[PDB]
Formats: sequence, C-alpha cells, structure tokens
Amino acid sequence: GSMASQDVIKNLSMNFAKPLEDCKKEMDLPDSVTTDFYNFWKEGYEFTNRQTGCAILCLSSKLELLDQELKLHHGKAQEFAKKHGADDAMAKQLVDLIHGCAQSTPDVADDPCMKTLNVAKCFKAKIHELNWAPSMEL
Ligand SMILES: CCCCCC/C=C\CCCCCCCC=O
Repeated sequence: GSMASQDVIKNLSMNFAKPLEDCKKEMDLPDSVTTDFYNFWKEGYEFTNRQTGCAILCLSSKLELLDQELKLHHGKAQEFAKKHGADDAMAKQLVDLIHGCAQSTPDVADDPCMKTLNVAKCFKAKIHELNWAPSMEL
C-alpha cells in the first residue's frame, strides 16, 4: 500500500542525502540547501535556488549515479533503488520518471545546477501525484 511505497522513497532519500554535509564542505554550498533537503518532500515547498541543484549533482556523483556528462546513469540509478528496497518494476518507474523529467527540462543556460533543480521539482511533483512522497525529512 501507499505507505510501504513512501517508505522505499523515504529509504532512497535518506541514503541519497547522507553525504550532504560533505557536499556542503567540498563545494562551499550555503546552509539553505540543508533546509531545502529537510523540506524536500513537504507538499507546496519551493526550493531556495540553484545551489540545491548543485547539492543534488554532488550527492548523485558520490553515489556514482552520474555519467561523465552529469546525466543520470539509468542502470546504476536502477540498482541504487533496488539496494534500498525497490523491486525491479518500481526501480524502472523511478528511473523513467527522472528521465522523462530531464527530457521535458531544457538546459538553455548551460547551468547543470539549475537544470538538476528543475528535474528534481518535476520528479517531486510526479512522486506526489503517485502519493509516493513520505512525511519525513532528509
Ligand atoms: C530521492 C531523492 C531524489 C532527488 C531528485 C533526484 C533527481 C535527479 C538527479 C539528477 C540527475 C538528472 C539531472 C540531469 C539530467 C540528465 O539525466
């Protein structure tokens, strides 16, 4: 049921967010990214700025979910999801949701941080629509 699917997202999210303090230190990210992560799954919450996108790219990179062009590694993102409780079907759906979101998000400004932040917003909305958003912070 919806709560068990939210717990997979919850598990994925906490694991994804673990090295955030290291990404903050390494890239001199501002304290607002920690707030944005705390509120990541809050309905209606609007992200501060592109630095939250920089934080998402760093976390992805640390989990080696990015390829050389700072784009999602589909196979590695799938396996990440499965190691944190997703079945093959759910893992594939999540990768499809991110990919769709990347495709419907043009990077006109050559700004991966902004683009990643817009991909994240698109992804968060899709998860909310599936009622797969947990009520717990990162
Ligand atoms: C559970 C926490 C998930 C937070 C949102 C992560 C979304 C995208 C990661 C960034 C990768 C896609 C952005 C680059 C476009 C190409 O692929």
